[PDB]
Amino acid sequence: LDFQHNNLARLWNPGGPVNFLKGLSHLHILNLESNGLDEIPVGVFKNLFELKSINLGLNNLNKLEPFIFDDQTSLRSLNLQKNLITSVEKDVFGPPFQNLNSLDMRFNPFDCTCESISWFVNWINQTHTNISELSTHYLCNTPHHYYGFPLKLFDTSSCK
RNA sequence: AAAAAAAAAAAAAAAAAAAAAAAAAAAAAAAAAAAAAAAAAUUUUUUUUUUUUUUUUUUUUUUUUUUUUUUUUUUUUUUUU
Repeated sequence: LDFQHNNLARLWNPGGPVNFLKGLSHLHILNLESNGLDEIPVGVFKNLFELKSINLGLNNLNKLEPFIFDDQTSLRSLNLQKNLITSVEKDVFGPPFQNLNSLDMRFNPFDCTCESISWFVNWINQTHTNISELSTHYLCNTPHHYYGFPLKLFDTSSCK
């Protein structure tokens, strides 16, 4: 399934959210790149056990609802590049990161803070997932002290 | 039955000024590409024309030695016409 350039922004709170992807057991790869998505409603990735790849790049996603990815235990490649993601919380990207093979969320305004990327930095340091251009296109945007700094070059020993 | 003033809801149509977006086209600025082309700085091949060194074949010329003939001017001596 591909939904590139289809402006699904407003389709996902007024008038009742659309419960798309209902019972798509055999769905392999879902692609909603550059659809202007702004907010992900809860309970939309359920029952997608056999899903393999997710591509949600070229969008504006900052509100990462907890437990959005629960049945995505078979995810092989997560694409979130060129988005507005600020924090990477464990409860959102946990199950998809259990057996992920490749990851791509470059060109994002990352927040180099203990509340945002500590879990992400620890996972990156403790995984073998293929992340292209990890040291180049993963610079943080805030605060000023950590602005323009590599994501991997962040010490999490002072926050736990 | 009908017409009107203040107070309250409003549904539809015709227009507009804004905000959040999204495809499409057209402009530029950077990373690459495939090429038909262009030089320049390092190797060397083939061919033509010519220089120098060296080894030898043919022809010609000079000199020295040896030798065979056509001519010889001499004959010391020998028998004589």
